[PDB]
Amino acid sequence: QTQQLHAAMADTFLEHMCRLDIDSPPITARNTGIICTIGPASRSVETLKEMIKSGMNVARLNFSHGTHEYHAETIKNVRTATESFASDPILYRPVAVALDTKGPEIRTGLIKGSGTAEVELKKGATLKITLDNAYMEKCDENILWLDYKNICKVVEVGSKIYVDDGLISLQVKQKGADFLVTEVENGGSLGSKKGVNLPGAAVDLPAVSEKDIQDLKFGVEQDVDMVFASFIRKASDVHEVRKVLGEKGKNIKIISKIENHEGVRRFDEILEASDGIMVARGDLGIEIPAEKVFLAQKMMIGRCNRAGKPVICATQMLESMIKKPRPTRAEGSDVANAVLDGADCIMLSGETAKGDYPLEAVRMQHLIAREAEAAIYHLQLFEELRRLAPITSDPTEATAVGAVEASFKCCSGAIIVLTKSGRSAHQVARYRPRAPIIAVTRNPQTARQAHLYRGIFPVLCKDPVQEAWAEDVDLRVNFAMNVGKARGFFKKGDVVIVLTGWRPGSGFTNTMRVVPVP
Amino acid sequence: QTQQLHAAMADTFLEHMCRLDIDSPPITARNTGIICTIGPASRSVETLKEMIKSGMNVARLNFSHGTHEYHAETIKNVRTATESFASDPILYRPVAVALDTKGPEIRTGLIKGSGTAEVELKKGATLKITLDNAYMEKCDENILWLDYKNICKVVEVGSKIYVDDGLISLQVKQKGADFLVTEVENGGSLGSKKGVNLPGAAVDLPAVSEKDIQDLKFGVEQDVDMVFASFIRKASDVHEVRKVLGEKGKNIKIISKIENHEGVRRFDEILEASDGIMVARGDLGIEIPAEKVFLAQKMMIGRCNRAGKPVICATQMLESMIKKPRPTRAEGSDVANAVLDGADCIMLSGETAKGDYPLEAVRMQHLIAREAEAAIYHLQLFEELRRLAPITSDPTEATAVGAVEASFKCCSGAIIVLTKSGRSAHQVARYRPRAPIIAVTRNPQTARQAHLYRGIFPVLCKDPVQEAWAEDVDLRVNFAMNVGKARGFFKKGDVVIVLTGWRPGSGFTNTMRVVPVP
Amino acid sequence: QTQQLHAAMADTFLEHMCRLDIDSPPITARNTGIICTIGPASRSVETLKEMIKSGMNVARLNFSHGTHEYHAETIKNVRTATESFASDPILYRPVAVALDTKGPEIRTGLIKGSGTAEVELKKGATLKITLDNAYMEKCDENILWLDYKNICKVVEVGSKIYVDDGLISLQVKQKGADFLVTEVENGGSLGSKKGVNLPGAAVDLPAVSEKDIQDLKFGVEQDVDMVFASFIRKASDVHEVRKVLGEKGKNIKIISKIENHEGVRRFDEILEASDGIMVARGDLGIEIPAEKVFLAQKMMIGRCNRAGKPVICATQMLESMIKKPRPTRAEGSDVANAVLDGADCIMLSGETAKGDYPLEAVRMQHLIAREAEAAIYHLQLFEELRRLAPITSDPTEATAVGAVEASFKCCSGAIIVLTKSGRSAHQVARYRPRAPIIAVTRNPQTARQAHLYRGIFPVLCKDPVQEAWAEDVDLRVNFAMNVGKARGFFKKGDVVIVLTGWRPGSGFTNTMRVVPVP
Repeated sequence: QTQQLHAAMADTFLEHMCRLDIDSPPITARNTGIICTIGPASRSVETLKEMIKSGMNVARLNFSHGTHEYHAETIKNVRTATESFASDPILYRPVAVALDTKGPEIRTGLIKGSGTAEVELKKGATLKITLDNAYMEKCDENILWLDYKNICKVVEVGSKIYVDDGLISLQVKQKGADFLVTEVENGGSLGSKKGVNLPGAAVDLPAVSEKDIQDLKFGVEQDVDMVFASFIRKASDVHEVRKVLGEKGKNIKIISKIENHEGVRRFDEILEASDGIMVARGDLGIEIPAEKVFLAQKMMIGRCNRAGKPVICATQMLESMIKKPRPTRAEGSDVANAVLDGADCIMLSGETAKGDYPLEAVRMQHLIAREAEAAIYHLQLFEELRRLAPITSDPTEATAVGAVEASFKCCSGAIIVLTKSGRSAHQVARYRPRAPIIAVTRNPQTARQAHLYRGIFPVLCKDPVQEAWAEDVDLRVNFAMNVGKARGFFKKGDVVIVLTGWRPGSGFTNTMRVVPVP
Repeated sequence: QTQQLHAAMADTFLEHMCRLDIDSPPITARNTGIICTIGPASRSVETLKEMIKSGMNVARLNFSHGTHEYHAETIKNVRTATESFASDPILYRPVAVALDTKGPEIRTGLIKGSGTAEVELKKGATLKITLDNAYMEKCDENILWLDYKNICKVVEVGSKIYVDDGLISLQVKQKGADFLVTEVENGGSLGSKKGVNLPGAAVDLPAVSEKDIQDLKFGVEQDVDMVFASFIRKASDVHEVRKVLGEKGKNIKIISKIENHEGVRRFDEILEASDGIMVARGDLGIEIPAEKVFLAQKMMIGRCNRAGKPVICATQMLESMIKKPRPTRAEGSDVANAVLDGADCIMLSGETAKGDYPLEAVRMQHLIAREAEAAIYHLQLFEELRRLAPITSDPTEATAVGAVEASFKCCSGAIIVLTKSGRSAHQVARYRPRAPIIAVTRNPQTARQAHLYRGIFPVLCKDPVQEAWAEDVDLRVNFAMNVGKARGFFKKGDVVIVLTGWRPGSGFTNTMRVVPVP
Repeated sequence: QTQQLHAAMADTFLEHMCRLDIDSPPITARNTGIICTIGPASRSVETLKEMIKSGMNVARLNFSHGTHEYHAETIKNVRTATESFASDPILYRPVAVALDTKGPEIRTGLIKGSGTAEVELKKGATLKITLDNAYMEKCDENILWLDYKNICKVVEVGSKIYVDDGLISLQVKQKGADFLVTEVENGGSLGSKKGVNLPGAAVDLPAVSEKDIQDLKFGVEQDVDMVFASFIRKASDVHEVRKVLGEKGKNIKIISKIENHEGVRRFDEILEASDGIMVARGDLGIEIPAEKVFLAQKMMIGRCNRAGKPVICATQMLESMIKKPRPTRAEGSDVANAVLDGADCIMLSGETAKGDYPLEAVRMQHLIAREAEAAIYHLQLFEELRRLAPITSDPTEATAVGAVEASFKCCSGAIIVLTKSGRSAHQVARYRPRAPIIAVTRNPQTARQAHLYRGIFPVLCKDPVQEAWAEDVDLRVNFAMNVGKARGFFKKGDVVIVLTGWRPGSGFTNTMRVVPVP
């Protein structure tokens, strides 16, 4: 068989594993979204044109570096590249723009005047941390200054302090008002203005820094689709971002980045306040012991799936491809297991931003995701998702499961959904069908934001709005039939599911039709 | 909560049993069809009017006794009573007519001329079986004659023979040409030309006798709805009954009655040729050990649910109500458990034909069915039915499940199906929703025939066909809405599932809708 | 194949039903205990000998009628009949003695003076309840007297009153101090000294009546094994029964008869307090709608399986066998379904007390049980029961689950349990093994009380205790081996599970051995 359908028919997960077949080829549609961060290696319009072809869905801009002019040109370049396919709206793939904030961080000062001076400190020694702004310009192996003036209020005696992405470890021996007496646990080459992390601490830094405010305005005026909000650690953080975007940015999706102990603890309140989640494994593994990261990933993916909210797996997924044309076996495993856990989207950061093989990384991401989507045990997944979802009076929700159930029964080529806000497509995607979801919309912003959801293959309709409702439906349905055929998702004669509303939107989606492809 | 909905959500069959609540009231909608046998007690037109008001769906006419004219007035009486209610199509309830044949039967010879004298037979004594036709009128307690010519070819030395519905047990000790020396294992009262039974033997009697031919032909010309074919043991037997019915009996449904060891062993091929099955417990209990009957009963119901074909639980259901005005506790258990096994229909042989209490027998039958229907573990039943059924390319099959799933999701008040031949409704029923299936049809036989399937509430539309397709759909859907409200299945504001086609044809049901009741 | 091993390997319950084979003979052992009501038809020793041969395990005594000398003679005969097999302790079947109390009851007064006097009663006519003792002997069609003087305190406006085993229905219109104005809802033949039932009411009669206290004391000195305590509606009732039995009868097991709405509604607290349960279907069907009994039955059986406490299914099991030598189809299904539900014990009330065919009923009870035991879906039953039972620290409990698991793995001939108190064998029995549990005990009361449990085939070891520990273990083990071989449970070479202690006398049945039959 194809697309692992022999494995799909097992009544046991162990047997499902036993039946996984390398000679069973997947179908051509790929459900998992691919976020690519844009930088010096992939900024040009020529490269981005080829990057959309290779399967990029969302462009990510990391605002830890680069000016507004630099980023605005990148967005102009993404748009030029994206709209270069617009000529044929049949083959047009919408591309989302994501703004990823710097967020609140903690830095150190310069060492003995200069900012490139390094001072080694031995393992087991003693070290003083100060808030005294006089040591801003000259740090030492005895005295270190940081720019976070509430450090003593949140950190007890016996607590650890990670310096320079977890290179140096430091136990606190004495508290006080404006100083900490510390003992070195790890040690190494200590440089100037390095990052500081406080594991297991309830850091009281503001949700959005001074720079964030500026960047969030910049995003609103640049018409971005989503904000990846750094260092989120409570519900009030998300609401702070919500309030700062205000009225003009109300339709922009907020994705909360969980990158610390507290974020994980208060996950349930963060998720209900957010539009979606990002498992920021890079910073997470600095904050919590690295060996616990997968536990957090599986928990966060589990709940986002249960809540029907988008989740993104991020960082180091194809890390070696920065320098080399092919990934390690660990990396291949990682991408496949993110998909198998239930990640809506997977990310590349540096692999495409700075690295030597940005295109090959996107291509590899595409190949694996595809293989992993067939390898999913849909039998267990659907039963579990449909029983953990409450009985509701919502007709759109009842129509949604009906479509997915039908989808499985007839091994459908696609689930076609007419939607303007995206909700109708999101409600299907929540139940995780094998069949791709071709989501037809006239709203450009909706089309771009749909990429956050697995299975949703968004298409933008250009055709003018017609007077008779039945004809406006058929126009959009037939357009979707023309997409599937062109992209080889299905051919004439194949069976598809079609979801429509009874009156012109939005939230009237109450009709499922099982139709052959014209 | 109502209709055992607290038990319905248990993740385990045991917990489902623990949650069964006598204080949880069922819905008014009853799903399991009731077949009544019409005889001396229920022949009256006054009686049939109130029996329709109780919950009779199928009228059984036993052609083991009574001439053609005797049963001819019966059909006319049922049709008179039914059409009395036809004054209001909203309240009108279709009543089907069945025909139970006599089939092949082995009888003994007369004793001492007149069949009134009694003969005694002792246990441990010997008795010879002879084929010589000179012993017809002279059957002793030392010699016995029976009209079955091939009794020596099928009976090995050591087999059992039963006389008069299992009263006298006989074990063979000698093989011969015309003689068989046989020892008595039970013995007792011995009447004239009594019923003979051959347990565990492939009896090669003709599938139908010339008496059965005239009954079947009489059925065709009286426009009956179904036939209960007696004594079926192989697939060819079912083909034989179909031959008699012919082209003019193409629509009449054949129900094969299983009542011997061979029929059970070769059940698969029988069900294949049959339109339905009847678990003939009365005659079966005589053939096979009576403690093994529940096994065959459950085996057959299981296989009929898996194949999606109607099955009837039969005989001695409410045995005590033949004299008493209330059933025993074992009888209540029996009705409930047959419904719990998955029987589409349950029936009363004698309770409605001869008994002192025929009217209330249906009421008790109707009261238990509703309660047992609620107590079904739908979560297990549905997931098992939908995975034993394969992946289909047929759009209507995919529509059926989606509707059933949607039905569960919004706890639908009903599944309305616009059907012509009934096939659309039949496809919903085989997935056993809890929500009643309202089948809207203009075909009067489709209406009557639909009572064979669980949960189908047939309604006959007397309105003329509208010039436009969409208008005729609405008229028929709105008709179902009026029916369900009047019968108290649901009210204004409730949510229902609607199944219609795309064009004024027949088979192609593809559109599922989730609509509120106007 | 044998004992539905083909069905037992089904990965689904629907397929398990489809695989039930009538040609698959059951194992020689029977696991369901059988209680028989000894009375006029079975009072004689010669009849009681053959009842133990047919397979009766417990002797019920109904103290609703008869005197102490009548019942002491009945126990005397039962005990001497049991001892007619005591000479060979390989074939010796322990037989338990059971006392079923009358309980508290509400009775009407004498009509028109005489005992047998008839008064007809119109539907809709008016009737008056009174507690005035002057009316005691002149109950008319206008005036009716009851001996329950707290009647008005437990009945509100609109409550029902049933008279004479639910023959007469009355609705309360006017309340008062000691009078109730009732409207007749049903009616018929009204006479003197007739039982009254209170549906949906908290009846505040004493837990044990003045007669019952003496009956229980009688039981203690007569040395009974159990008590079927009538009309238990709360936990406080079970304590009252325990209080009457006191120290001299602290070992006598209390089986609580649930027979009204309140008993069902407060079942949890009753089960906790009680040792066992009896689904008293007769009185339940009068108190609650007859169609609702199966709901209560399955509820209670499930809860008793979840709690691991004995449960008994009662009344009208084989009701037609009082006058006939064979059971009806509805009855054969009742027994089977009771076993499949998970009932520990089944009983016969009147079928063995007043009927003409008592032995045949017991043999039928025995035949249906063994068949229905093989048709259990053990894969589901074992994996639900083990999941619903909480994690323990008790080794005696942990060894049983493992021993049951071992039994399913090696398809064990039996599980042999050496137990002083019976507790060990009880702990095995709750996980419903397919293999017969041979409980070897030197304690005669342990031997008798063991019958309340499914699977446990008890054997009373009469050999003297040997000085060394190792000698004594094998002596009891080999004794059970001889029992199994002789009764035909297994042959030499077959695999058995053995459950014993390790240390001589530090308690704990903690050792599981897998051994061949020598």
